[PDB]
Amino acid sequence: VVACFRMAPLYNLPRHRAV
Amino acid sequence: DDFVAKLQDNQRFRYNEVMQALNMSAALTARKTKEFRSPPQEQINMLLNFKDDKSECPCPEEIRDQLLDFHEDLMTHCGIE
Repeated sequence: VVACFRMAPLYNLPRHRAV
Repeated sequence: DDFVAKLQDNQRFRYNEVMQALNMSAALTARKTKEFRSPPQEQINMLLNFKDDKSECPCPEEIRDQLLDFHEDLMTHCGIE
């Protein structure tokens, strides 16, 4: 269930994508 | 650049304590982790909804204040006052 919980992490997103 | 950096750091924090606290209450974790479960666009939208006093956003007050100050500086620069 950890993987399904962790899908789409906006902290693991690179900086420019988050910006 | 710095606003999103602080937002990402605080969301790292919140998620880390939620994960280290999931054991003491497994039921709450299912509802609490929907933020991290959502697609990144929805995550940004929901984490950026602290406008007005509805304040459903799970955002630290300092991070809210930074954007609430930039958004009024921008309005002053745009002549919306």
